[PDB]
Amino acid sequence: DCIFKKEQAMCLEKIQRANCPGMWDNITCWKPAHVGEMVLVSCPELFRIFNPDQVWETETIGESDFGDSNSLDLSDMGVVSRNCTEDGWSEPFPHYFDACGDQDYYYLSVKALYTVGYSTSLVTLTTAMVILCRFRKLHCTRNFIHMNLFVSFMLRAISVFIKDWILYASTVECKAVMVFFHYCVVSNYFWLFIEGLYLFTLLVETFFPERRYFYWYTIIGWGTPTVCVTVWATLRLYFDDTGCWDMNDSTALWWVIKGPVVGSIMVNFVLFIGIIVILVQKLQSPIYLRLARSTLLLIPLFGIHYTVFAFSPENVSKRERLVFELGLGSFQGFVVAVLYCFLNGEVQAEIKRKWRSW
Amino acid sequence: QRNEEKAQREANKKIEKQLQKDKQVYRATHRLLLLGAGESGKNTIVKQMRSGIFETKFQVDKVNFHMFDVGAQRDERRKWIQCFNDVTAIIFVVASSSNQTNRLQAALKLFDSIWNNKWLRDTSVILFLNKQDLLAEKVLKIEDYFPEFARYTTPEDATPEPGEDPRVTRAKYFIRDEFLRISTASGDGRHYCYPHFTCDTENIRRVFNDCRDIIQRMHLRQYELL
Amino acid sequence: HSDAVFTDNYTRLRKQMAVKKYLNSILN
Amino acid sequence: QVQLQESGGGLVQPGGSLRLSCAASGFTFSNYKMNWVRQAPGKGLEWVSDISQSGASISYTGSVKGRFTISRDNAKNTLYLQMNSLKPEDTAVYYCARCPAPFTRDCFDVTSTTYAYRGQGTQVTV
Amino acid sequence: SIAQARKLVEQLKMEANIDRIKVSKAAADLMAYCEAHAKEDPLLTPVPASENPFR
Amino acid sequence: ELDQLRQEAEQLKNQIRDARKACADATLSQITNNIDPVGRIQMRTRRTLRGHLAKIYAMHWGTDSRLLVSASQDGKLIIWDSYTTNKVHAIPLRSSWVMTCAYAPSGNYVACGGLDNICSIYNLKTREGNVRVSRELAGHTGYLSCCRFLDDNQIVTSSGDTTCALWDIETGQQTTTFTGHTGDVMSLSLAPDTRLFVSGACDASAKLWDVREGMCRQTFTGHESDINAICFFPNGNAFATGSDDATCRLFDLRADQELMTYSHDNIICGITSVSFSKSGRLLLAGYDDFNCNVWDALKADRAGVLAGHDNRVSCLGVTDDGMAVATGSWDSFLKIWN
Repeated sequence: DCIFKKEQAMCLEKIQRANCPGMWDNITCWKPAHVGEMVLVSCPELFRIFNPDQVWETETIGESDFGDSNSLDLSDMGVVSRNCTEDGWSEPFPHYFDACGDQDYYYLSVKALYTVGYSTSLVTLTTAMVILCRFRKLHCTRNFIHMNLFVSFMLRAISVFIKDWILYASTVECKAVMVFFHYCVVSNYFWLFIEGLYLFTLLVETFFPERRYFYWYTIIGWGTPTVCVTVWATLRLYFDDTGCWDMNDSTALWWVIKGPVVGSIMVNFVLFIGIIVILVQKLQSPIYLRLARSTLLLIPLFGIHYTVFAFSPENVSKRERLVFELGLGSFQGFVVAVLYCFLNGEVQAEIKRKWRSW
Repeated sequence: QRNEEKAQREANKKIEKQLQKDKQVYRATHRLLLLGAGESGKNTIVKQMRSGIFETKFQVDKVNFHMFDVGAQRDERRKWIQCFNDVTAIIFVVASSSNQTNRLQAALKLFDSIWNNKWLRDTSVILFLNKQDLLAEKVLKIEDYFPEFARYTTPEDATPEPGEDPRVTRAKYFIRDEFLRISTASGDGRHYCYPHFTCDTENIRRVFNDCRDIIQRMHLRQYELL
Repeated sequence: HSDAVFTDNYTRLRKQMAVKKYLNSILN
Repeated sequence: QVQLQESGGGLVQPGGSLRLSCAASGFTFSNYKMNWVRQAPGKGLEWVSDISQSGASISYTGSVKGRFTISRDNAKNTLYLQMNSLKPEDTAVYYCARCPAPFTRDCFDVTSTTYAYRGQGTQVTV
Repeated sequence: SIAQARKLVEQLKMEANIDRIKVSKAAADLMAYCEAHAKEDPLLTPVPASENPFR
Repeated sequence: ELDQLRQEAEQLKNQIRDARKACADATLSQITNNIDPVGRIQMRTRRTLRGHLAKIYAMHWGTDSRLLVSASQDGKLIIWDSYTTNKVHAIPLRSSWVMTCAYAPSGNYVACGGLDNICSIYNLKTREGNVRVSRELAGHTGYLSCCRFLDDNQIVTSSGDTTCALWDIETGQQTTTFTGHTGDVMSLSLAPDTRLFVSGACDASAKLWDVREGMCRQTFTGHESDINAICFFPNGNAFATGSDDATCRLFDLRADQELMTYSHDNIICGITSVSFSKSGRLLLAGYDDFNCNVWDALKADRAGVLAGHDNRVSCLGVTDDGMAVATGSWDSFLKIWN
């Protein structure tokens, strides 16, 4: 049956024990009162969730307390009035029942957009992985720190699809899939930064570039997500467990996850600036077209497009920010794989050498 | 039998363990081939840095460098030069003073030959114009060997040191430009040419800076970023 | 990240519409 | 076996002109880069000029630049070199030299002594 | 010096006074050797894995 | 007078040439056209051995057809066990540059050398344990090119200074100085009976030598470019070699003639090594195109390709038992075929 009916009717016993006997209306719950007096009762936030804490609502009640204690939204406590006649409750005539307290199409469109983006990226990435794995000769530190990134993208896309299905099409499985989704997203965001760090170390540390650095790289790429998502889940468990934790609720709780995702991208931007200044010198020693191409190749590998919105608050520009950051960003997997695995690298040359031999 | 099979497996594990440690050292160290005419002042420069091939091991800012000199090997070099295809960088020494032969022309031809070789294309070359002071003092005729010197002029971007005669600057820049042209003629592979003038214990830092640029240009090329 | 922003906004919209539909159907 | 021949030498008065010729057999002439090397008395061997397999690319030593002229004709596997306005210091033994490996641009050891693919030389006096 | 010429002429004469056999007999000997060991050439005739040391 | 010496030398060369061409009537292809050619032979990699740092340059099988040795430009010398894909020994060389390797007939000794002009002899079965140098051989002016063991006491060497030598390792003295080449001597091999050996040099020629007497018996000059590799037929009446001119040729010691030439239109690269099977009906060779090719020795046509490498193949060998093939390359991986 309808769970909302039970949720609103939970007050039935609460007023029956108190018992112009109290009557449960579909909109609000009414306490008992005398005959021939005017009664004021508060209205709940569940119907005012459309504007939760954005707008305030007056509560003119003379006195109401019942272990009210904590309230998620102090402002959204409206007051509704109803008169008690000798026959009981009258209709709330003076419109006070209402006095207290395209987007869907856009969300569906962006859903479809990033779904197709993730699907095509997954297909291209699996083709790239298959064509890259077969040649043992090509494998090297680079190809590895590339396979790891591709696997991270695999995990991201797969987890996004599983979340979408299992959720939209208070069970524990939703909690687990949420945690896994956060884990994979954080893993991808860190792996981008690790790729940039590796390139910066390579160019700067010309001599003795690799000293077990790649082993250290895997730990930071996969380990930091694990710890951060586990501590996020733990703290969330201590705090409110409502729904499936989809809502960000308190900004403090969402800071633990959000902080790494802005730190990694900012450090990646700084490293990209360093790379650009370093390449400029090599280009100058006796160029605009060359510089343009190199910068264009770097942005998909370094996920720099996130910078243009990483600084702004999430609430503002929810229409132009999200579309660019997600629908088009879903093609990042497709673009990087085409730009490096097929267009560049010695993968194309080895394939041509093998085809003629076959 | 099981016992001898286990013995062979543990011997293989032992050898792999004792091999890896050497492998790391080998990878960290960079080998440099020293090449040039016998009488081109190689002795002075090798004294600055410091049985067939002679080898010298020296250290600079935690980067291990090995320099190999041709030494007593026969004048014919078309065979054993291919063995050095994996050197980090080739340091070339030429005396700009030029005698029994047109030494500068022979040096130019040798540089062109090593530049255009299909195996050596993956290795860059560092060129030192040795005996610059001797060239300056002796000039104080290049015309006969190089008729173009009668019309060549010092480039506008030159930075002569104070007290240097204009003729010396003209001669040194012309000799440098000859090699630069004969090198840039191909420009097809990873190879590069980094000319330098010298008389100069600072040459060690010069080689070190060139080696850093050579390794940088390589990694960038692999990513196809340049 | 962007994905969280989407899931959150979409779930908030879904709840808002569920409760609004319930209220409109039952009140009127 | 690889063998080379050359001729056309002799005494030429100063300011005159003379032509050098070189012939070869036993190998695919068109596939090998060639060179001219001289040896002045009491002096080491010196490079003179060279050309590519097809004769397109061409170069000379700066001393004889503008004066010397070289030519090739694969149809009859012969090599030719022309010199003019001779001066006394042009006298030397001239060798017809083949580059070691075919289908390559580099030419090592052409001026080196004991090189096995060089002719017996030709003498010119002024 | 002409010591190299003396060595060359001596060695060339020493080579010249040696004889040789007909080519047809060489071909026949090669054919006979080929038929004498073709039955024991694992690389020519495929061998079973039951005895091949690499399987 | 030099002119008369040149005249007599060239006329004696003409005598050699016209005699040699008068001793010939037909090619080996014409007489051998009758037999049934061997069907195309498939070859597969039965195992891959790894561990070298870079650019293996030489290898040699053991008489047991199970053990083999190889070296690389890092200065490491490795002994493998083909049947168990394991390595049993490792030698750090005092010089980082290597050019050849050799395996003694009895397996007691292993030798190698390089650009240092010094040939080192290693005793594998040392009573002190582990492994130690037995002797160091020196005296060549040019770099050591290749060496082989006539027996456990005599080693023959070649170098890039026109000199080839035979050493009595007990004495450490150059017992004989084979001379006559004009340029660097690249490769050599010993006949199955150990009574004669041949060497190819950078003169487009090969020479035959007497181990005991020491003089050269005859020379072949079929090729048009420097000789790079050379090998003997399973019997001592013939030998074959390859050159950088992208051709392979077979010579007969008794006939003193060029019997056959191996070439293709779609090959523009030289040859690094050659070998024969036990029966001599299969000839294998390596090329600069990162692959090895095999020819029907008696028919002069390709029968297969070994394209298991991705870098220049530098060495090749066939077991004495004729059971498998091995190939090293300039990449750190070597492939074994059967």
